[PDB]
Amino acid sequence: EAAAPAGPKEFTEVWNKKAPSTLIVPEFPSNYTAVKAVGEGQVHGDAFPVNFYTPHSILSQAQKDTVVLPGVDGYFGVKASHVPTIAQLKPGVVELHSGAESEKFFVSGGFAFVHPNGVTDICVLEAATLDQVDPAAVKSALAAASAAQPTDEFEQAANRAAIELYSALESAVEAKA
Amino acid sequence: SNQAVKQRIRAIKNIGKITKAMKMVAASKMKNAQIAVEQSRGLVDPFVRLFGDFPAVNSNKSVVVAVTSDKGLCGGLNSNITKYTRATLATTESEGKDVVVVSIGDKGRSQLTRIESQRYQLAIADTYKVRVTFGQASLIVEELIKHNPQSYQILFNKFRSAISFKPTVATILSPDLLEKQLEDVTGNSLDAYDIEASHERSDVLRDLTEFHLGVTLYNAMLENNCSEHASRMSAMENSTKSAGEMLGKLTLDYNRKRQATITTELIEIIAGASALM
Amino acid sequence: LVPIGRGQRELIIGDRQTGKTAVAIDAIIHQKNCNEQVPKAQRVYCVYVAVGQKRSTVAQLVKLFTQTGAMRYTIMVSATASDAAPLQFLAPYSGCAMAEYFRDTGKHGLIIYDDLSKQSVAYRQMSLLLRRPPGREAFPG
Amino acid sequence: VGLSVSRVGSAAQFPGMKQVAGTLKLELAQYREVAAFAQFGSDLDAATQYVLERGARLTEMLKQKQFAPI
Amino acid sequence: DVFYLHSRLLERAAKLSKELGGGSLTAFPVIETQAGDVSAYIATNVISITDGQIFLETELFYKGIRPALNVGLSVSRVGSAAQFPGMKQVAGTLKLELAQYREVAAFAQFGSDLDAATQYVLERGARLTEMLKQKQFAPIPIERQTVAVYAATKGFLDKVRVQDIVAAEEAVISQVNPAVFKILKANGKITPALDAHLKAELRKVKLPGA
Amino acid sequence: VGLSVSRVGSAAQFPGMKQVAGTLKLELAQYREVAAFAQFGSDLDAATQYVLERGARLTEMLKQKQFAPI
Amino acid sequence: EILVTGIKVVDLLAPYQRGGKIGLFGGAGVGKTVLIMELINNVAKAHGGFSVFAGVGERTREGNDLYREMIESGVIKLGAERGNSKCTLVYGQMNEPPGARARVALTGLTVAEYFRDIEGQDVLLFVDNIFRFTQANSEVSALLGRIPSAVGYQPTLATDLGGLQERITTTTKGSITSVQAVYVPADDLTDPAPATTFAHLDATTVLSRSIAELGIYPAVDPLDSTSRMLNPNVIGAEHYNVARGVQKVLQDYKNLQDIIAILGMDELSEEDKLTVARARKIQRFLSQPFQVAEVFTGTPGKYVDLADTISGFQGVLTGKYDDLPEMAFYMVGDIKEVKEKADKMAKDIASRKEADNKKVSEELK
Amino acid sequence: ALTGLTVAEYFRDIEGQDVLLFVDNIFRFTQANSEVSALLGRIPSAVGYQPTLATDLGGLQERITTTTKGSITSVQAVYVPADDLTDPAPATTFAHLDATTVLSR
Amino acid sequence: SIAELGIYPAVDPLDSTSRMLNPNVIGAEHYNVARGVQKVLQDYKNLQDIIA
Amino acid sequence: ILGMDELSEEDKLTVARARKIQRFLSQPFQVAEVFTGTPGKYVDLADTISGF
Ligand SMILES: Nc1ncnc2c1ncn2[C@@H]1O[C@H](COP(=O)(O)OP(=O)(O)OP(=O)(O)O)[C@@H](O)[C@H]1O
Ligand SMILES: Nc1ncnc2c1ncn2[C@@H]1O[C@H](COP(=O)(O)OP(=O)(O)O)[C@@H](O)[C@H]1O
Ligand SMILES: [Mg+2]
Ligand SMILES: [Mg+2]
Repeated sequence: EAAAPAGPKEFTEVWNKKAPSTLIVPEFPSNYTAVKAVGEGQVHGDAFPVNFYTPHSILSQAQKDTVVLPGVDGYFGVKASHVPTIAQLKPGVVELHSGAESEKFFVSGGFAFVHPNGVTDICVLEAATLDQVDPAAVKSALAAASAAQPTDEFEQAANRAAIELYSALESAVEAKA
Repeated sequence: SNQAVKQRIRAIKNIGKITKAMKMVAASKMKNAQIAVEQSRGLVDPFVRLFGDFPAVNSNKSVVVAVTSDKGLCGGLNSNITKYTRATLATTESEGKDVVVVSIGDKGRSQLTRIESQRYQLAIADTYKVRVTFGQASLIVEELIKHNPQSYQILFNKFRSAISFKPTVATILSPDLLEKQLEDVTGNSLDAYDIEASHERSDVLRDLTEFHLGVTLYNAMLENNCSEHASRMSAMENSTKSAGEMLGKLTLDYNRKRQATITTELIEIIAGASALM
Repeated sequence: LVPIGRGQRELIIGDRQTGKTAVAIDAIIHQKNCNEQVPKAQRVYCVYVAVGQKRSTVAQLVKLFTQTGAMRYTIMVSATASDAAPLQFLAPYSGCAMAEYFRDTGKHGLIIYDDLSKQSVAYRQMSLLLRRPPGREAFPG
Repeated sequence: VGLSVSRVGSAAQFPGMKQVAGTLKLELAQYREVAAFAQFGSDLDAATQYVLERGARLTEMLKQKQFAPI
Repeated sequence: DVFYLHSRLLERAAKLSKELGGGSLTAFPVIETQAGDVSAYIATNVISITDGQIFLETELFYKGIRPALNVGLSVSRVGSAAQFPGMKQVAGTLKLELAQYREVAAFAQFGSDLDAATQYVLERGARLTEMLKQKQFAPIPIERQTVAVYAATKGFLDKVRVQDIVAAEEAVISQVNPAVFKILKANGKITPALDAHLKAELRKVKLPGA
Repeated sequence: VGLSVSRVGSAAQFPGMKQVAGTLKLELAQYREVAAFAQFGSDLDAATQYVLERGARLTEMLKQKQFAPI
Repeated sequence: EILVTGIKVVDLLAPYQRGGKIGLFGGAGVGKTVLIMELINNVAKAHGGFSVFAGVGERTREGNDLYREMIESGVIKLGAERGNSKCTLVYGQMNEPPGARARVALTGLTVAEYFRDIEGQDVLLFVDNIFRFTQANSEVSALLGRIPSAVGYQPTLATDLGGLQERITTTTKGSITSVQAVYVPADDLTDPAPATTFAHLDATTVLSRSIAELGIYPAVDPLDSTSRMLNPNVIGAEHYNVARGVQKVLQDYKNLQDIIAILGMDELSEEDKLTVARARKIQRFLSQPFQVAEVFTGTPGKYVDLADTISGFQGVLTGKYDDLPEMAFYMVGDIKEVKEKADKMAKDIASRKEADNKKVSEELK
Repeated sequence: ALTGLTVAEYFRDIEGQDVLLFVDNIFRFTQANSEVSALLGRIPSAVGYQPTLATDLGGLQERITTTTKGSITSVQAVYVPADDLTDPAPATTFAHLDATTVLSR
Repeated sequence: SIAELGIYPAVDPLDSTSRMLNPNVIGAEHYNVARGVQKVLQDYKNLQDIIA
Repeated sequence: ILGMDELSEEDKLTVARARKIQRFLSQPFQVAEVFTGTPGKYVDLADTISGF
């Protein structure tokens, strides 16, 4: 049921009723975004625009043709016009493809959306590519993680996240072709 | 007499030197903390692309946070978003609902605990001392989802430019309370998305809305920090202009008093010498 | 904060209409209130010297001191603005000589030289018309 | 109060007032060196807030009417 | 006796009664100030002698506003009743609008903020300021001044840019037919028979640019 | 250094000093222009920090004890 | 005994005594002639005795204007009905030599003292520029062979001024209500001729140049005008507490005049921004239109009763009118006219879209 | 200064030339005339200058003019005491100045 | 202004001068600690502007 | 405080013109050529108005 049409342009009239005319109408974050989800386009062939984001850095806003994401049900490739999805990512390697060239970032988790206008958005919290991570401290960190296991629920959830991330990072450092 | 105006001149002169130094300090802080504001603008795009933007929702509980500043030479920022806070809050409280008002920065706890005092539960400060990080904003969002409202209003000044700061409200609908209801369009608009999570959609939406609150809260306080620096850069220019204008008038006043002083002392000496000679 | 002593000179200084005559008057009224309570030798005899004030103010002060009873212990020396310059010059010395009787006969006196900056002005006029050479703000040396 | 001086100080006032007015003379001085920072209102550690919140009481205590001595 | 020096001189400027011929003498004393100090001795002596003042500000004279009349300080309370009617019909509204123009004077957006509802008073006070600018050795008859302030006040010049109001004024004076000047000079007031013909002749003028 | 003049100037000084003190007076004038920034905590754009350290060491180089001329 | 004048700042902050000496201190263009003309307009019509206007060293045009206004208003009658005229003019204006300006105040005092002493009447005595007496004595004193006193005046300033001003006295056989304009020479209140005059008066009304430059008329300095009538035992405790509260708010605003200038109002405390708002309301509310200023200002004058002034300033002190804007208080009569101006200020911003005015097919009517 | 102006006036009136006249520090002309007036027992004017200040400057500056025979143009160095443009000596010098050439470091 | 702080004796620590303040007279420990006290007091007097 | 980066080209044509204008006010003098090498230039009034 859609009997309550909320939104930015519906906020303006109620703001002109209950807030005074001394102030201009406040902005909304949908006024700064030129690209939406249902507004069709952006594919125009075999490429499709990717948006690899961390909270501290925009890693890519180029147009790729193949995106490999580490979903919680396993890895999956995103071609040009994928089905619209909301994929929770586990620790793994995101692989971008421009053709012969590739970017392989190892992420720490986060999400990945594919939208009905063919755009995709990869929303992680820390994405370090594989030359920035050392292979010497990942085994030290897993040995310091998978051995001391507290039976408390919070510490064992942290330990499960630790062994998952460090196992994926150990399986990702030597699996470069 | 004539020494108090000279010491007041010496006061306003180094007040003008102070404010001219503070303008360039705030300008360098605006230049350094602009690239982080430009980087953090990316991650707020896919969540308003996915969840939309619905400010005027009818809710049962709403945590409204007004992201103010820490130090207060910003000159019309922390009161302007207090005005915008009450202007966007009177718009969206006509359902008989509860409203929690929060302030990030301790120049908002001085301006919000007298206009809406009994609905003020939380005051956050010191978030700009070292820097703004995502773990800090995630902890602040964790104390925001201590209580479970149906909406999260974020009041902050969007750093549009070094001249213009548009105050921006951003809303986060909590998942099963409002987000699964505010997306129904002959069925739903979220059912076009194929959920590829471990558990059900009611939990991946919970994780997505907490992460969206953390993302836009981090971006909100980063934008508000850059607007603080860019408004202090203009307020200290106004203070240099005012303390140059006051100094220019007080210099003329001192010159008039100096001229009158030599004239009256000379007239006293002539009046003494004309009684004897 | 500024505790007076019984033989101490205390200057009340300020701008116009800042309450200096009020402090001196309330001191005189309090000596009236204390003189009916102490045994005959801590009693304080006030002397008010009005230099350069107008005569309406002095008459209002006499009405105040009679309607409160303070005139039984108070002498008022009044060289007003209409008086000559040597009369206003000499009125603090007249009031001090009238108040020295109580000081020299074992009693305790209180003397208020209201507008001593008008006695200085009267002295300035008196000495300038005697053709003595002027000094700072044309005052005598 | 920062400019009104007397030479005698002690040994010329009421001995009851001498015990009480020292804590007045000190705390008005505490009030005056704080009140030159009354443009910001940071209220440092609830101590600079407290000393003005006592010094304002002391200055309001020291007021009195006219032609009515105590 | 330096006050007596100027009061002797300036009290001889009078308007004589009908049994003394009815003649008049009008004085224009000129006093130069130092750094705009009008609280000086001779300045305040002649201010307390003369009927009004014409304060010429040194800040407006270097901003191109010539004559640099300080409209907030300069008064004239004797010739206020001795004003040309018609100029009294429009100039009271002119002085009121220049009064409420100095409520946003130099803090339009210079200090903190701009309203954009009082953009009209700024972009009208600039027109009333540029209307009153006038080049040297060219005095205007009063019937050609009241028509220019009529065009500036009633709203016939708001779409003219601020850079060309000095050309718009001479275009208004050149293009409006000279019968309205003779009617306003002879009748001595903008009659209700005249303001209709004046608004007719003021809507068919070719204001340059815009 | 800002208020001390020499109208004869550089034409009557040591030529070994003339090539080296010419940089010194310009560095000291630049240090005087920026001398309000010296007591600030948030460090500036490192062009003013360079002159604020350089001039603050040059003003220490002009110190001299009494009755021991060089 | 109080004398109500209808002026808000005068009746509130420094009320005038019924038989007292009143000073209007001013700095050449601040309005002590407009104020004394308004006091003539308000007080001398309600008075039952005779008025004596002494013009000492002022403009001759002002004396002719006052003569024509007093002939027109009927307080001066010509010809056979001259005995029903209630005003004597004594004019020694600034075209006269300094011997005439030095003794014309004495002529005005003699005409007033005959009505006070012999006739037993209650007299009004308005003296425009009592400074000119002192200035004329200083002009003749340089040629009498005296050594000058401070800044250039005669050595006998205080005794000449005292011998003049002590003749103006409410005695037991008659009263003189003296309103004397005093001129400060270069806006210097520390000049010896006004500083000597300050000690002779029961109620000073110090007009200021800066208050006039704000557009506030009458430009009375509220924190420099004093009166002996501002005492709770003579005018009641309500009026006194209201006047002291208004002076407290104005003094707290004057303490903040430097922080607001060099930093702006955004750095003030929340309790101090309320002080600044209430003070900017009460300092527009002290201003008032005058019936004698309506010829060059256009607005009609306002006579304000005393209870309306106390009732208005109670409401602005307690906070009853924080809704209304600051310009609603400016140049209005009482607290009713503040609300009836904030209506007209908000009808008018809604009168941006009322109609498009056009009068067509009219040229052949 | 009157000596130098007379040497310029011969080139103005007799030669019929456009002669220049440079007065180095006209303030020192004012100061020397003030000292001459003070040594002659005259009562000083405002801030310490001579009572004859405007007329002692005008006796010099009015002879610097263009006539029908020639012109004297004068470039006078002006010192401003205590950087006060409202001091009586620069304020009286500025009533004769037709131009101003500011040289800055 | 020193006595307005309650400090007695109200000696100005900078404006007071003596001929004995000389390292060749009172010793290079006394002279250097007096110069250090005057240096830190002058530094605080320069900081008293930006503190307010 | 900002740099040449945030200057508009509408506010950079003014810089590029005012710099060469303040260069073009400079001029070599004939009386200085005995120690500066470059000869002096006498500029007419019409040449000054045309060249500016
Ligand atoms: N303690 C007080 N409480 C209330 N009002 C006071 C007090 N003291 C003085 N006043 C008021 O201050 C006004 C000035 O008082 P007072 O005459 O004592 O000052 P003054 O300096 O002697 O004046 P002047 O300089 O004119 O002689 C009086 O009208 C009085 O009512
Ligand atoms: N109450 C008032 N209303 C309007 N204007 C006033 C008022 N009082 C003074 N003015 C203005 O200030 C000037 C004061 O002139 P005047 O009354 O002669 O004062 P003074 O005698 O001190 O020069 C007048 O020109 C008038 O325009
Ligand atoms: Mg007194
Ligand atoms: Mg007058």
